[PDB]
Amino acid sequence: MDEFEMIKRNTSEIISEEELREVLKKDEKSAHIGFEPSGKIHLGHYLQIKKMIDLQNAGFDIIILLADLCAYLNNKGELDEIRKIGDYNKKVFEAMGLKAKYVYGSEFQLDKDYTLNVYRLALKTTLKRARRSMELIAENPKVAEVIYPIMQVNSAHYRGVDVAVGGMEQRKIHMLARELLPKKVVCIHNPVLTGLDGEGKMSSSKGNFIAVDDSPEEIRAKIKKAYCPAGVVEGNPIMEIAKYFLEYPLTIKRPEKFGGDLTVNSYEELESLFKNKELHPMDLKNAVAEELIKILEPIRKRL
Amino acid sequence: MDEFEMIKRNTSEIISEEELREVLKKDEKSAHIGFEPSGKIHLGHYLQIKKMIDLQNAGFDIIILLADLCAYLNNKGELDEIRKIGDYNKKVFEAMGLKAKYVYGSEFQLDKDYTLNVYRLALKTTLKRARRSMELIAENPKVAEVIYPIMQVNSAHYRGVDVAVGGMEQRKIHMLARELLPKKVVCIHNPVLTGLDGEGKMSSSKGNFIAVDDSPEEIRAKIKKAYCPAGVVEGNPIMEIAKYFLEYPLTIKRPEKFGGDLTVNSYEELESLFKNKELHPMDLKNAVAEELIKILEPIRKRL
Repeated sequence: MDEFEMIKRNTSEIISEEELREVLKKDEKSAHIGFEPSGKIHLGHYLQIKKMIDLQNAGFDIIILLADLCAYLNNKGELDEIRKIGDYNKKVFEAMGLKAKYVYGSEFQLDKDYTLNVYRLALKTTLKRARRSMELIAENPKVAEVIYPIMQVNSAHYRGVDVAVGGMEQRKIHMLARELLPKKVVCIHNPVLTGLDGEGKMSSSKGNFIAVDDSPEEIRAKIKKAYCPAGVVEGNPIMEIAKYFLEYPLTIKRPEKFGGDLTVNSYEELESLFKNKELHPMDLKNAVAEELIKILEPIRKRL
Repeated sequence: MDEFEMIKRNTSEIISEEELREVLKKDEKSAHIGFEPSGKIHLGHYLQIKKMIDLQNAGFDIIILLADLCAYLNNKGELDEIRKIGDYNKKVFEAMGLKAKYVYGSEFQLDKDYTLNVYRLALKTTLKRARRSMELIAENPKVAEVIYPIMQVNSAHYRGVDVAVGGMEQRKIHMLARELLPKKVVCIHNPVLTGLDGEGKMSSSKGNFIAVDDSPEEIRAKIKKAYCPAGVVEGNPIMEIAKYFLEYPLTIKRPEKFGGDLTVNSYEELESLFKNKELHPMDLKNAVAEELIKILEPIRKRL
């Protein structure tokens, strides 16, 4: 599995593969991703940071943009409080093994130059196209909703990044960047993790997440409570966790009573067992809780 | 006719009269109005500048905001070219007798503070309300269309103005300001002059205007060509010109053949004559062309 394939692994989409291969051919390459500072860092974040780690291993300089301005505007606290959360986020990301440079949105997003270009971009972007780009991320829709995608695009341009990484929900905004900017950004899109209740995406504000520093008993309790319908793989958070975070061979342990220990050599194997209902939701949960704990331990320990 | 009535004269609307009376009671009061720099200054501008003149005569300090940034963003030339048009506009306004302070949009509209508040306002303004505010001013609608009204409002706030003056087309934007800002701006709205072709409003870009420095023969030709249907007063640019710019008693001159000279002591009088078709569109045009020339002469001479 070469550098390209290591980057591609577990992504939903790369726009475009041909363009990424060209990026790979150069010494100096950067990749960026934006996060709003968050009191809790969960599996949703972890999945994306693993992807950034794949990229640095391929020779990319990594830049994390912390959206402190977005938080501040949205009544979530003063800049200093938010910088404190942002700085905690840096520690977590480091604990995960990522070696990155960090930039806060407020450091450049109010620069005269940047703003002027937000207004330039807004004369070139239709409202319809702007709103369309926001459907996957967006009551009483505010004008801020159509400013947001333009700022994202403008940031891509201001920082001169080669590759932009984000979840699948960011894809139309990235498409917008590739049609509005002089230089086409290569886009790498990660799957959107389902929350533990199987309802929406995993979110810090929806209380449906596993945080990377949750205690073992908290992880076990949260897994036990998860949505995990037998034979159903679509929208199954426990299966997603198995696909994106666990290492194979995986051992699922069961009493002899019920078929004994089961050893699976790939997620695809694990998938067929579950579809046929040869693997019971309870034994899967058990195995996932325990493996997840061992995976997260060194992160939580460093914290 | 007292200071209030002199301000009210020939306005479409004052929001609100009670609030304007309170403004009048103070020593230090300011009134502002925004114009985009224009190669031609026409009767549309003149009407509004007459209103600013009424206000300074009432003790108001006048501020004219020149929208050089709006022009620049909209591909109309470099800032220096536009500042040159803006500076010409100042001379014209002075020639009309207005004694004002001038500020260009680019001097403050990209300030970190101002921009931050544009984004604050955008989180508080719905897209629907923003678009509604722009109907009277707005193919392929751009995101810039919903940013524009918020900037107008933000400018009202940044400059701390007491009274905002504009044409009736600005009214929903002004309403928006009065609901979004801590301090309610008194709003004075002037009628929107019909262009000479009777088609739209008078506009520099629609070639349907009389410029204040047009030559006498140009004025005569433009008046002669105007839309001026007998007995029709609504949407009649020649009648509007008579209402807003001419002095009474007005003498309309006609041969004895056709009823002789006619002397009217008010526009209302002039109106009834025209409705009953007692006054013929040609004699009205003739009288309006000639009076308009004498009115504009001292302005054109100073230029």
